[PDB]
Amino acid sequence: IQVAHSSRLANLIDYKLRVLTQDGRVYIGQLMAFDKHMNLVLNECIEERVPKIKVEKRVLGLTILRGEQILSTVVEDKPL
Amino acid sequence: MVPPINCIFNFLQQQTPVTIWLFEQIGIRIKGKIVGFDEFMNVVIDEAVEIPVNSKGTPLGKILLKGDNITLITS
Amino acid sequence: SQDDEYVKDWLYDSRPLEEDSKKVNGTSYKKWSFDLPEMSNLYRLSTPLRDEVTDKNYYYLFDKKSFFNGKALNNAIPGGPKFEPLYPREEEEDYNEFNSIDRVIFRVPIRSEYKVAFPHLYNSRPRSVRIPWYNNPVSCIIQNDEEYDTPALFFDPSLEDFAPLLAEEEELILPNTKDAMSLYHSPFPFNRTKGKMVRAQDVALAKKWFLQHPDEEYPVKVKVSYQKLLKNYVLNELHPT
Amino acid sequence: VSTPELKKYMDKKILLNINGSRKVAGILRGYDIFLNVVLDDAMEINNHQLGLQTVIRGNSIISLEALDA
Amino acid sequence: EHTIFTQLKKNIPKTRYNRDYMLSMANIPERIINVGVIGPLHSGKTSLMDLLVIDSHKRIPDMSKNVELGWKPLRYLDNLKQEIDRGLSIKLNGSTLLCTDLESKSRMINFLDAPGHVNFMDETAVALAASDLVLIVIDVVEGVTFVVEQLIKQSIKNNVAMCFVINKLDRLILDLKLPPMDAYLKLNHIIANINSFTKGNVFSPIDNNIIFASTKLGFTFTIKEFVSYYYAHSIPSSKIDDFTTRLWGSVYYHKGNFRTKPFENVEKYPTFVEFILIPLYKIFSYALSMEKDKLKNLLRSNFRVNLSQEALQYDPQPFLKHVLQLIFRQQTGLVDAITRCYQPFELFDNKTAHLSIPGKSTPEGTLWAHVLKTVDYGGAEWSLVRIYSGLLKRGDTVRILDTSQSESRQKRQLHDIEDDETPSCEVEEIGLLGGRYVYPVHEAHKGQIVLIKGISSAYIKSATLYSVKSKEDMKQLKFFKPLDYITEAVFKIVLQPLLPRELPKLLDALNKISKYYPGVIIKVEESGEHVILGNGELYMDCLLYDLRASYAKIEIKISDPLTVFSESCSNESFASIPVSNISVAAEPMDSKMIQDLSRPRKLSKILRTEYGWDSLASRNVWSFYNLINDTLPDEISPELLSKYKEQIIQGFYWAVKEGP
Amino acid sequence: NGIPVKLLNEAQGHIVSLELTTGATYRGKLVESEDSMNVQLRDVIATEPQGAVTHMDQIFVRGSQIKFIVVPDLLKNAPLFK
RNA sequence: CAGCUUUACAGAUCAAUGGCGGAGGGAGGUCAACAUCAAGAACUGUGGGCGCCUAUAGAACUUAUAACGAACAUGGUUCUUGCCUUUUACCAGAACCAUCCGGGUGUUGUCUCCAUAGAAACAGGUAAAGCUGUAUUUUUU
Ligand SMILES: Nc1nc2c(ncn2[C@@H]2O[C@H](COP(=O)(O)OP(=O)(O)OP(=O)(O)O)[C@@H](O)[C@H]2O)c(=O)[nH]1
Repeated sequence: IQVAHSSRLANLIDYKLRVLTQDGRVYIGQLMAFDKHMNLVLNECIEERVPKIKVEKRVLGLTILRGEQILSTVVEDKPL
Repeated sequence: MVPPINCIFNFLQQQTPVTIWLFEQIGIRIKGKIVGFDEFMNVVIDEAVEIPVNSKGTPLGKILLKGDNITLITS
Repeated sequence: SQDDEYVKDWLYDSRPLEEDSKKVNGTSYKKWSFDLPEMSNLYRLSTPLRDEVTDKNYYYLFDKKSFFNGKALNNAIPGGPKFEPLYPREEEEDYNEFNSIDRVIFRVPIRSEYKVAFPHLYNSRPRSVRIPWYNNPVSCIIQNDEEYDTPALFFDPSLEDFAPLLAEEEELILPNTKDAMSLYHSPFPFNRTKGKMVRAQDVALAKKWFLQHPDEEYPVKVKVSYQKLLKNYVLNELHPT
Repeated sequence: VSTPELKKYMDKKILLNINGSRKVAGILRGYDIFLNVVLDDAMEINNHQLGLQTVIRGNSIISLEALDA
Repeated sequence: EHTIFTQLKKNIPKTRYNRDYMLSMANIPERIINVGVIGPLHSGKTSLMDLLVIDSHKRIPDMSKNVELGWKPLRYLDNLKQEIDRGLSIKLNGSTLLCTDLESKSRMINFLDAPGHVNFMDETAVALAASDLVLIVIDVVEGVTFVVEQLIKQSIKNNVAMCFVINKLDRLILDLKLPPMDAYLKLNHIIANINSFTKGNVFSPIDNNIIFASTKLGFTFTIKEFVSYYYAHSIPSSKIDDFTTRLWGSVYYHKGNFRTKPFENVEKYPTFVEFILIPLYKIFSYALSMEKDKLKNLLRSNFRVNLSQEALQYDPQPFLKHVLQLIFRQQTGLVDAITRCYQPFELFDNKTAHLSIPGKSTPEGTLWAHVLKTVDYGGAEWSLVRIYSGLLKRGDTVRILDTSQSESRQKRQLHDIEDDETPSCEVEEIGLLGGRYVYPVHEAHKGQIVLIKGISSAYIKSATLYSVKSKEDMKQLKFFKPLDYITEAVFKIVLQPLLPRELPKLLDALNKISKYYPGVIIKVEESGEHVILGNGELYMDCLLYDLRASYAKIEIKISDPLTVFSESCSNESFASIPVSNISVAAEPMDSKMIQDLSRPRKLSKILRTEYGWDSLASRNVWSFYNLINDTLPDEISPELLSKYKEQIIQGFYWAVKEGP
Repeated sequence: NGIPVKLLNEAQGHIVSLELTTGATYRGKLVESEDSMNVQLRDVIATEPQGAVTHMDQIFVRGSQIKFIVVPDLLKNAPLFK
């Protein structure tokens, strides 16, 4: 995985982002929009859930992820 | 319309039997009479009694139950 | 120096505005852009010639369109011009049951004023008749006694560490603003403050007067002349070369 | 800032889904900006009733499904 | 080619929002607003519409340089040669615009810029019928004329959200040169007048129903919008609504951090004047007058807006307009206001009921749509239809009923309470009336207006089209009543063609006129003389022009403008005179009663009693139309010959139509 | 103001999906939202973590207990973004 | 008084990546040459789908009481008129047409008058300009 040395979250808009959540699920998708309270809009979102063995996958689409439930956000890939 | 604050006030005025349910805790309940009122749901409640839920009674004195951990009010 | 402060230096020069300035394109003298006060001064100066009615509704049945309609219908608006009729008056009704004096009623006299106003209605068999305008009224009051924002001619109605926007302005109406306002409502020549240059030939200072309704208590000859001028104008307008 | 628009649900029986997989029932009487419900008391989910009139706190509410359409 | 015009091809003005999104939105109801903008003559509704269109779109071909600059108005929706050349909006040529609110989210809006002039009030009526909200635009100067009042009344009658637009502030700012305080006072007065004419709902600039517009200079604003733009930086989020509320109603600032209802001695003017009107005035004066650099600096500072280097060299009025645009951003405030006004969608049902009858809702069972007005939008006939429920697909086989055959149908239904499909048509092509272009679409969904091509030929004026799949469904259905074109027509122009040879052509033209101009009765009399009963002079003239140029191109004779007279009686009938190969009396009704009429037997009787305090027997006997018909002899209650009098009453109708 | 909130508001009308902290997914016509994500829906299904579906008419949901909201792909196209 | 983006700055290792790059004028002439300015409200290409749709885009000028002119002449042709009786020279209207006096826009080319730099961002400072900010139930206590 490769990515530019970014300064802020707003500066890396429309990059393919992995997003970890408190329940255990991993939402991968392109960051369309952000919030003051870390709510993320994701372009072509895919939920990856790991039950207690192997990654179970679910395609979503346009999604509004709330900030409360997010643990952290990793850059999966660049735009396009 | 009857607001929650108004209801609380009414209850206070009455001094009738009240049964409070605790937040994030199913097995335990409280039963007393509302004495106090605050800007939040926090209220002081004399003659309180702890109750284990039927999935009877236990000894308990005078208490102020904090607003954050309330679930139910009734009076 | 007091009234005509800005214009005096250049007004009477061969090239009306100097070469090598920011007010005209340059020595080619093809375009001009003016500041406000100079423009205002010019307007003030031109009071004799530019004497135009700022009210657009004034020209009711003195429109080019109206004139054209009149010409078509062989119907003189009494003030305005008259022409040879487009169509020869083929008086061949033959006493038919339509438009008879047995049939119709004469409460209204159906003046030829009304013909050019609703051509397609009041006139029967209209031909090559253009459509006229049908307008709003112009409440526009200009102060002649050197005063600022006053309800003069009309009547009154019956009944956190910050300030409003444009605070520290200290004055609603700037000293030049009355003039600006006046300019605003005035017609084409002065309305603007930038333009392409027309030839001295291509300016018309007489035109405006003859377009207007003639000033009353003039002699017959003058009226006739005015009419002639109008006719000349109208014909030119009509046939676009 | 904005009031919860529950004027459609006024004087209707609502299944209030609350914290810890619990449930409450009753007709809706009132509300406020914090989503503290005021409702006439009914049974807790076989089934058994407590109280006459009840006032539920906002934080505890998971959902409130309308029984009456 | 054509002289009376539309776009005629798919090089349409491209739009800042994408049209696909709009189409999608139109699928779902609750996210469609039929606005139908209305007012008096030259209030500037059309100007407003044009502005809106401009805001929506990228680069429009019709909009020249001059119009762009500001100079000439882009009168967009008066696309007809006549409506151009004449200066009047004459026909309903509205728009379908995805318009955003203060809440960034966006909704599709079927505007309809009606005529202002009082002889095309049929058009206005049609618009009202179509539209669920109605923007009542008013000339600030002219104020609330009688016309405005009438419009308001009409709106009230046919249940609609009245979101006002007080238009032409420029006139008071600059033309009149009213002081800011004076202007404010004037505005207040206008508002008061509006309120008075209205029954109950109190309109003010707070609550976002009044909208302050100057559509030549190119800005509309509700105070809320203004606040959002320019009193967010200073004032925190808690008290913004509060601040807005404070602004208008005779409160002051007190040179101090909180406002006070009393008058204060140090400061002069109210909050509205201080926080809005004064600012506007300043903007105006500076634009006209101030040194340009200074103005630019101010803009940079206060409004946070930059003038382009090109825009500095502009001419005065244009410059001013530009400045206004920069300040008052692309008109979303108006949209927001509209939305606020039409946040109740419970009115919709009421409106529907008014249109037709107290209805039992049956959405899934069938599609139905009020065909409102026929139109010659793009030369070819379209039909302006509001799909009320269901979805109207392209190439669908659809039953239609002209409102002529509505009452009869209803009666039949009642009586009933076999498949009798009387006429029907196929939908050729559906399109959105987008001012000068018809953007074409395949579907057409509930609560939106559209142009449909196939319908026109069935009906004459105002149809109801529907596509049922059952007997029960049919029973459930109702049929829109004929549009009460508020202005009744009494301007009688008689025709004859000058060449009898082309009488068919003339007839065709007449038919077309009837279809298009709804406020047009066309009596074909016995003498071979066609008669047009138009609304007024100007309207009549327009109609003639349309006929004698566009829908015929024929030499046509025309009478002096007469009126429809109507026979009556002053005193009561004295002689009891029968007729043979019946004896009926005559007496005038009560003036008040007549007026009431102009604006179940027991119930009827009661009503009569309430009205005139007549005898009960008379009431019982009564059964009227168009006026009054009783059956009050002695032996009729015993007799069965006089009983069953519907047929008899039919005869009377003829008499009423054609008097002595 | 919150752009996700705005998006949600825009989605009003559409068949949105909606999961909670409890993990109980809903899918239906969005009716109304607020600054805090106080959603309402119509004609809505309700599936638990187990998988057993349960249909229901009118549901209101509180933003705190909401996990994430799936909007249809149409609102990706336009127009509140830019 | 925080944050990021740009200039004005040293001395850098200078990779990394961007952006200003085959980096080199500006103002104008009563100076040219060409193009083009009345048409389905009307523009031009580009591929793709196959003379037409769908995306790309571009677009200087002129236009709605419709025009390059907020300006107005003269011809020619027919037809009708008028003074008239021969014609020119005329009257005044119509329909086509032309001529002319002008106008833009764009592209070059020139003529004149003023002028002259071939490389700067990164770690972050110093200074100044653009926007955002001011723990008790729904986000982060
Ligand atoms: N002073 C001023 N004039 C305006 C304003 N808006 C429009 N006008 C002018 O006044 C007239 C009104 O504009 P229109 O759009 O033609 O009026 P309208 O709404 O079409 O009126 P209808 O033809 O009856 O529909 C036009 O001549 C405009 O130039 C305004 O805000 N201020």
